[PDB]
Amino acid sequence: VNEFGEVVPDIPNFKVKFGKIRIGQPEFQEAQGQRRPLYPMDARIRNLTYSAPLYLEMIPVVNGIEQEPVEVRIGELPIMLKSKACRLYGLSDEELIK
Amino acid sequence: AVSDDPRIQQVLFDNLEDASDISTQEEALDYIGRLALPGQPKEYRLRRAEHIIDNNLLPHMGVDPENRRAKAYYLGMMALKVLELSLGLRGEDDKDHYANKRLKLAGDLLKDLFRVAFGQLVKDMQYQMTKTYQRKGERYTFENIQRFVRNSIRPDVLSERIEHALATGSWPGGRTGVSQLLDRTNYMSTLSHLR
Amino acid sequence: TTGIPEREVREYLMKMGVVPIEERRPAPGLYRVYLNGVLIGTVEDGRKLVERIRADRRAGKISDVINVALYEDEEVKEVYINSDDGRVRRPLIVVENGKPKLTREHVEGIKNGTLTWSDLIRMGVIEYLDAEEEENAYVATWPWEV
Amino acid sequence: KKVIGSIEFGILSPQEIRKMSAAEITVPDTYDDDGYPIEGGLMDKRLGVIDPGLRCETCGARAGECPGHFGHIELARPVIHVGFAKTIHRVLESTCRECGRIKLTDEEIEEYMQKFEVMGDRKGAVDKLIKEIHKKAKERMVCPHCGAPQFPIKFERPTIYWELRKDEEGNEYKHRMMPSEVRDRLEKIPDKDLPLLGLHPEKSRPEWMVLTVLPVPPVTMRPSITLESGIRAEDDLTHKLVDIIRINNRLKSNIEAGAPQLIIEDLWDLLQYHVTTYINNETSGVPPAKHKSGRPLKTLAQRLKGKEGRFRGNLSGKRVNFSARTVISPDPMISINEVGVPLAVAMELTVPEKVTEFNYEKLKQRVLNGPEKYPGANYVIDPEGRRIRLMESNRELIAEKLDIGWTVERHLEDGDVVLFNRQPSLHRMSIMAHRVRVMPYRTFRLNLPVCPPYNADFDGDEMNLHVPQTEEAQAEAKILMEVQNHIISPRYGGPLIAGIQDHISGGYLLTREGAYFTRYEVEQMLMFAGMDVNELPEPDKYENGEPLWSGKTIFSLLLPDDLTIWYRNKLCDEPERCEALEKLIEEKLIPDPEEVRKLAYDGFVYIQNGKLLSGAVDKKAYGREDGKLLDIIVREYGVERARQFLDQVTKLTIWVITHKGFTTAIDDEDLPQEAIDRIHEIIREAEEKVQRLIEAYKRGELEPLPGKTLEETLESKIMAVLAEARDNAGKVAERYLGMNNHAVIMAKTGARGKILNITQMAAMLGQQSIRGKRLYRGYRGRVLTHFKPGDLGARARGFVTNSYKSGLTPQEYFFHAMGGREGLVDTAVRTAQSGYMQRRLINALQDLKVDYDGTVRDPTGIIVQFKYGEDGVDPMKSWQGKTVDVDRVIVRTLLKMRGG
Amino acid sequence: VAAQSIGEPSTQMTLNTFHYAGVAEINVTLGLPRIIEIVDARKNPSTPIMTVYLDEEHRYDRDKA
DNA sequence: GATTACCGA
DNA sequence: TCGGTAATCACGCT
Ligand SMILES: [Mg+2]
Ligand SMILES: [Zn+2]
Ligand SMILES: [Zn+2]
Repeated sequence: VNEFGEVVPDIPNFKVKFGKIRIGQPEFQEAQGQRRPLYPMDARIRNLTYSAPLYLEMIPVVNGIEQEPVEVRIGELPIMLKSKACRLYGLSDEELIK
Repeated sequence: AVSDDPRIQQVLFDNLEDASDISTQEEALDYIGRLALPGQPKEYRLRRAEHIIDNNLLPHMGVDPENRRAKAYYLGMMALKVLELSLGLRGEDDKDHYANKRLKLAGDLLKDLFRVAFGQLVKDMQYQMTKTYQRKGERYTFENIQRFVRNSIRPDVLSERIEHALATGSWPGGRTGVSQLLDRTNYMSTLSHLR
Repeated sequence: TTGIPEREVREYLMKMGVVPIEERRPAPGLYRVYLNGVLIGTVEDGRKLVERIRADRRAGKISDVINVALYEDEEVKEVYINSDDGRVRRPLIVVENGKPKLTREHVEGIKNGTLTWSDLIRMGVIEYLDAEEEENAYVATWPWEV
Repeated sequence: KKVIGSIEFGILSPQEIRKMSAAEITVPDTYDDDGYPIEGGLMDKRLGVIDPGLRCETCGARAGECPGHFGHIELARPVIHVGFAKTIHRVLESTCRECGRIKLTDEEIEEYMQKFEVMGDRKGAVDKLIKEIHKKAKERMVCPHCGAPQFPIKFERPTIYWELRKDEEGNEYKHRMMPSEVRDRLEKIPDKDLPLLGLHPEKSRPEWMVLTVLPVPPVTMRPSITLESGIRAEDDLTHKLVDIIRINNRLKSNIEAGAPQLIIEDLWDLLQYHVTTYINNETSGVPPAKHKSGRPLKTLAQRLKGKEGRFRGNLSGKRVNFSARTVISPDPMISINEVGVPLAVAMELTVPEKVTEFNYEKLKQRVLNGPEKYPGANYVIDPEGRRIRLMESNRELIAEKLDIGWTVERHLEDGDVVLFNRQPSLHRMSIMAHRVRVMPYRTFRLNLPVCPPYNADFDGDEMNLHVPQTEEAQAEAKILMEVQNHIISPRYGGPLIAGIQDHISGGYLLTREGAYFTRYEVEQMLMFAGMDVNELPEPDKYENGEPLWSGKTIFSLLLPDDLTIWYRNKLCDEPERCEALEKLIEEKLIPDPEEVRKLAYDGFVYIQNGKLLSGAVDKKAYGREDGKLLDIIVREYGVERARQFLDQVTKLTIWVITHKGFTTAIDDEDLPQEAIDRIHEIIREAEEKVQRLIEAYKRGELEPLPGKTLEETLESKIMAVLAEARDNAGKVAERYLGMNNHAVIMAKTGARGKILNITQMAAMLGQQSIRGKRLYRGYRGRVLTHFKPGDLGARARGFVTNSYKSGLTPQEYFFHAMGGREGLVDTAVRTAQSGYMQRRLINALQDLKVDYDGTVRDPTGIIVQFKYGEDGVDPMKSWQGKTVDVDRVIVRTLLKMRGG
Repeated sequence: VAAQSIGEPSTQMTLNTFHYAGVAEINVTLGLPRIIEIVDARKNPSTPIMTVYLDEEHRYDRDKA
């Protein structure tokens, strides 16, 4: 992300500087929106994509002056089972049965 | 810049003097403009050869014309290694030996798939900012950026490109078959497909 | 191999006797220390520098992904350092002057719950070779014939 | 009821496309949308029906049996066709512009008229003649009729043309040629100049090569595939034709109203580009027009072609009916020319039967019985043609008076000829008409001696049968293709369908000296091996212990009564004791079978009058390669006799190998201690000779050969020492362990064995090389990192020294995987080069017959070989290349006459 | 049946004893790659070896041969 | 990606 | 000599 930085639009007033990224815990919202955590056995049994949201805040540069950063989610990102970011990391033997 | 060994050095005088009295300095940049297209381009002559050398000759050193001082030394060093082989001073380096054969895997491949899909999202950001400045003009000053930023994204462009390239295994570089579904019969064979 | 930041390695070798690119001629100066394919710096004695880094790695000061190879041709001399992120390595046990290092007194410790592989590579008895450092080795096969 | 005489090709005139076509297409649209799918353009504008809607060009024509029809496109501007464009350039640089002549004098016209009819037969000779006319018209710029009006030079590659014209004084501007400028030149050629080119005045006019009107293919050649349930995937040809009409449409409006003059020529080239992919997508210099998902479009030239196109994919190789495909599994109880068929496949395949007058009592029962009980029928047929399927709710009203002339389809029975197939179909013989026998399970069964023609084994393979049906193609299958006609092969004369693994090594246990069977075991085995003899097992030849027979005379009941053959076979270990037998036989043609013949050996087979006096049967009487006791029984006693010699031998021989035991345990490889120490003195001094030969090269005692270099002489000498060492140790083990365990019986006679891999199991394993070099790939001067570098020793450069019994140490095992992967690569590499090399030779040579007067002729009547194959004997029935075999004839005919 | 009986034996062309025990004849590409070089014309062919026989005066004399 | 060979200055 | 371009590379089955 820090490769790109500022590029354009054509208007001299608005500019966008790129901030930081956080990755949330794996969750999923259906229609009639409601966000609940996924559990990988549920995502191989009704054809979903076990994924995590990609939040990225941006810096609006107004004439030089930076004043308000807003965090916007850009998309999703698939996530590997029993990695450090999924819900199975460091999780004991009697809990994987659950 | 190349070498100081005299036996290497006398070979360079043969390659210099045979063709140095054809083309002088700073004109082979123009000669690529003779080669890439003809019939007095002038504006296409100089300018396209500046785009060829700075974007095809060794991009791992830089993209600026400042960086040409480093690229002259790097490519000068490889021409050494050809010319003690004409005499015979080392041996051939074999491309099977595991000192030089690395493995790009799921950490490094997935960054290449993120780069293309995120770079195309930035181009989609610019289309929704320039095509919104005029259709509505001016609105509430601090609530401009609360609606210029959040409305000019349309998030689903990113995630489909991530999934569809890996749910088929045909990546936009040209690679085919990089995602093969996990062969699942007999536990010795799920594990052997992970190795 | 996982990866490591490259720039910290440049500072660490420069004070240990690396004579940089600002001064080098180089040839024929008994020289050409590389770093991940890039040529940086020069040192005078080949046998001194390739043994010096290996003694520091088998103490615990520098990080554990560093491996030095030497090339000893009759007319050509290179010192290779590798600090990239995608190599394939292999574990061996260091032997030293005829005796296998860290015999039984540590081996009951692995059998007990005291220490482990995280402790043996810090204590300096296990070594991960590349294909390139493995050129300099000469490996036995059994504890009988050493 | 006519037949096709000849097919004549040409080019469609644009006049002829208008008369063929039924509609003009101007609307780039398919359905638009979800109700009334009728438009004015590319779909059914009276053009072709592919849906179940009956609307066509007034002719009914439901989707079954509706041939599509052709449309046309009035292209507003002329367009160069792609495939002719290479040959339009040959026309343009060989004609005098502005008048239309040929740039030749009348002298060369009158000379080269006569050369057409002289070389008026062969294609290759007249194709070379048309280049020299192209050659002579090229090197002229002054025509004899127009005073040299500054002829320009054409140019090409791929489609854009140019000219080198002068304007001011000596200018060289390249005026790009337009297709309207080209086609005006082509119409000025008179029709009489066309024989001087490669053209024809009634079938190929040159101005018809420029497409003024593009025809539209019908709907039935461009189907509409439905994706899930209601979404229709548009065909690749349909998708490009829609986009052609939208680049035309504007162009009509562009030149009728628009006047910027620049985009027109720019639009002009888009038309060219867009139809060029439509003819052939994979041309050069053209970016492939992709589908908007990532697939290139397979247009007309890829539908016709492309290794799965429509000459090999669908026309000359087709998918068939009435077949099956399952696995195979042995049984040695059916005859040589039968086959098992499962009863599930037998009840889903049918032949037609056509009840005449004498099977009418039979086929009343086959149709009354339903399609459930195994003698049953499926489909009855009246003489009109309305078939009546039997399954539904009654068969009694069809099992009435069956009305002679009908055709009933019933299941396969015991006797109906089927075929069989292996699929890799290498040689002539892997399809052979069998004679169905029906048994309940799910595998095709197959008699063991018929498995060197198919080249099969029984580790889960797949064989496919397919029933022939019509009464001409079925009586052809039975006479010309049954198994017993194919007992010898056309490649070498020797027998092919013969005995295998147990049939050889069982026959050695029957004819050993000391094979004395008792009374119960003789009498039991003559019942099992087919034969029918009365109460004559007689006469209890050696009653010394008890009244029991010998082993020779049980084998001497299968032979005909006047054989006389004598030959020496593989088991001969003492050549001197054969001599004595040979000498006596040759001088006294018929001695008495009792007295002198009990001086016999066990390696000299001698049979007279159907009585084996002396011998021992091994793989010289059967076998996939030459066995001269099945060979001499097909040239003397028909064929139908030799199918019951091989049917009774096989069941007799597997009997004795069953009830005598033929195990092979782990002690068969075992050597006592002092024999093992004999081996180690060979391996030590052969290693000492290697260590000495390294020192000779290293200090300058080279001893060079003149041809090779010092490294290549060294490798030569070293390998010879290593090779010889392994054969010298192979002779020690082979000499020691006797020929009385059941692991060398399998190796001397020959049934899956050698005498190499039984001394590669209690001795060395030799060296371990890779395509002639010894193992050298690895690190910088050392193969594994367990060896000090700069070493050429035996132990250190690929040479194992432990058996497959005494354990391989870890350098030897990793040296052994290197030599093993060289063997597996050369299976899959060599198979693909031999497969393509066969397609070259079949397709070039499949035309040649033999006429009645003995002449091999091609299809044009050119004689290829007089008096077929240096006249005239078939190599399938010749003996070992030669002809009539006087030598055998003399001995055979004399013996019978003299013997009496 | 001419094209099938020449195309069957080339598929069973497995490995042989590539370590032949001769000296004079050298590297003449035995096996399946010879059969393609004789069928396809190929003006070039790799490893030409022309056998030379001698007359009545250079037949038995060792050094004169 | 490798063999050829035909075609082109 | 000498450089250039296409056109070619098992059988069946999921
Ligand atoms: Mg098989
Ligand atoms: Zn119709
Ligand atoms: Zn003229």
